[PDB]
Amino acid sequence: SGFRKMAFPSGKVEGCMVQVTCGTTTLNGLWLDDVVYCPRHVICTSEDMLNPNYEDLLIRKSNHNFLVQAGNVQLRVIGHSMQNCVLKLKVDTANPKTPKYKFVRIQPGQTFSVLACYNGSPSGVYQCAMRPNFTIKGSFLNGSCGSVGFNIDYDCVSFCYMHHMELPTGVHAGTDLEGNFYGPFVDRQTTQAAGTDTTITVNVLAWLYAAVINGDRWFLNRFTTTLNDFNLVAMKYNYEPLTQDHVDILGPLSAQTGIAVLDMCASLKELLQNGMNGRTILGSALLEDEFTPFDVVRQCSGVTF
Amino acid sequence: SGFRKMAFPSGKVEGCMVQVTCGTTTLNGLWLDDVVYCPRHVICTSEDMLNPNYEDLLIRKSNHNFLVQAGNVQLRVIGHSMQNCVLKLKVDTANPKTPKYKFVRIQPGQTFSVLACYNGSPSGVYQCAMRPNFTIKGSFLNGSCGSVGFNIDYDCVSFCYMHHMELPTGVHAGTDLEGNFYGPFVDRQTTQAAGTDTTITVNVLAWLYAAVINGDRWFLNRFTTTLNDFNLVAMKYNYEPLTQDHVDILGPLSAQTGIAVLDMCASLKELLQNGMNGRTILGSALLEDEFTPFDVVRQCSGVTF
Ligand SMILES: *[C@@](O)(c1nc2ccccc2s1)[C@H](C[C@@H]1CCNC1=O)NC(=O)[C@H](CC(C)C)NC(=O)c1cc2c(OC)cccc2[nH]1
Ligand SMILES: *[C@@](O)(c1nc2ccccc2s1)[C@H](C[C@@H]1CCNC1=O)NC(=O)[C@H](CC(C)C)NC(=O)c1cc2c(OC)cccc2[nH]1
Repeated sequence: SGFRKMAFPSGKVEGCMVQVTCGTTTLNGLWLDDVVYCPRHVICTSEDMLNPNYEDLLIRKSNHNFLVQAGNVQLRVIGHSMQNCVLKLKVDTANPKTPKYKFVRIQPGQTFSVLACYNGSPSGVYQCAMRPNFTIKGSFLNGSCGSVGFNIDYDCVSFCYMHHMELPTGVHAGTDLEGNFYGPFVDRQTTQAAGTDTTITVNVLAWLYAAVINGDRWFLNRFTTTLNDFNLVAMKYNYEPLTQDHVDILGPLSAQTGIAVLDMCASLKELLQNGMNGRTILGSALLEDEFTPFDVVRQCSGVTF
Repeated sequence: SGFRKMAFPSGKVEGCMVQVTCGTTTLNGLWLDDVVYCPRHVICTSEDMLNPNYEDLLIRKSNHNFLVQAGNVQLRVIGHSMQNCVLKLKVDTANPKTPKYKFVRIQPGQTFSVLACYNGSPSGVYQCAMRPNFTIKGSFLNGSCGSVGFNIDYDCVSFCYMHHMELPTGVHAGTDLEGNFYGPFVDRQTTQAAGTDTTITVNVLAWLYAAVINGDRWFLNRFTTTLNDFNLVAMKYNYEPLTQDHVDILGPLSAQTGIAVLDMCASLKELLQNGMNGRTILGSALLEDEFTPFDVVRQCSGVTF
């Protein structure tokens, strides 16, 4: 027992990280098979950054302008192209450590692990959720671009995220591995605003189930509610509306624990209206929304890779 | 910017995890060079577990009774011995993935990463602190024994923890890699109580520095205090006494931010006496004590491995 914010083991992704240098800009890339993926603004200089013409910068580049290093070793670049906000560099050597992988685009509310890297080297790993406003609450400094987010299913790495920018509020934005941004952001050196964020209701409920499983059960109350009545309260506290699909995906946890989903919703309503009165749940004084239902089951049942 | 509970990249440790089976008991082991380390109570069955005579059980075992598997491959056991609560199995093949490593015994308040494993396979990675009462607040189920905790410094893995048991209150206890428990616990199937725990004051202060660096500054007050006056308050709120060494190690953060250590202490005092009034710091509604000063600097400055 116990309940922690747990990341996936990072080893399979660690062996894919490289450094990509153009002019004096260095960022991280992802070496899979004979292709290296990285943010396209590696091709930017300090004068190009406010409103770059990436088509114009790229046509002028040559293969030999891109310095790709995998640890101590230079890779030879034999072709290049741009896909949305990502550059693809073809190199003459397939990565021998390439895992089984796929590229996925995740939905808001879904979770993934980030391997923060600098200069093609790992710094650390942590779990994130895609916020409803399409940001992530990450930890990234200068040089972190091209760090990736991922899930693992047995032996298959699903890459979902590549890091591009920090917004004013100190939250983070990036792309999928086809180079399309999550949210309405663009890769230019300019100020952009994340929308108002909301709390991921279905994850909060999943985590209340985790709490019950772990013996934290003080917040279970004597009430039930309806989806509609709960939603009146969710709108008030900036929670995502609960949908039928959400009720549905909480079904397994509900059956495991014998606590009906709408009874847990009633317990959540009371927590929102009454606060926590200085108490804690799973060691937190806030209601946690960065565990999905899948995450709770995985952790509470000990799934491995 | 941003500040997250960050684990070390787990790749170098993932390559060392194996499965060790005796009779019907399977737990995890750590394969370094030509030795496999695992909890000694792999040699227990259900009759032996309440008060095992490990000397008698081990003298009666032979090399061939221990089944060691790395992936789908059996390793051949060519010797065995016991050191405190750890069994050491000599095998005929040195682990080709052995990283640079050492064994360290850490002090209360220090942090490390856990790679939770089942059946010799990794499940997930998370950061823990050694609590003042020598427990850890982990996430471990049946089968997790022999999972290890570690720090990384450049290319060197310092192993500090091997998992052995869960205590009544849902916290966790284990040994260093020489098989000596942290705390007064023993490896027998019996109820044992952790002492009352206390908050790791120097870590709370480090995290308040992290907050200031990341722009969270509302709690900075207009007061200073002394070590002795602060300690009067720490005793009251079950905080570890702050010592001169603690003040000392906060020096770099203090110089970076221009906020004197005792001024930060005075800010902490006010937070303890007044509470947070429903506000948050680095997205937490509690004062977080599982980041060391070292951790804050590493994360805020982008150190890599
Ligand atoms: C990433 O590491 C990159 N750095 C560079 C440097 C030169 C060329 C290309 C790149 S990509 C970097 C990651 C950031 C830094 C701090 N935390 C992070 O997560 N990303 C950027 O610096 C990014 C580059 C753009 C070309 C996309 N810009 C921003 O994150 C950014 C720019 C602004 C801004 O511009 C006027 C105003 C406010 C906020 C802001 N963030
Ligand atoms: C670990 O995976 C092991 N399992 C076995 C099974 C058979 C033989 C040896 C071992 S080691 C296991 C990890 C636990 C399970 C749940 N969460 C964990 O972290 N450790 C144990 O099960 C451990 C074995 C002892 C021989 C050291 N025992 C306990 O954790 C334990 C025993 C008691 C108890 O006994 C009467 C009362 C209360 C609490 C308790 N915990």
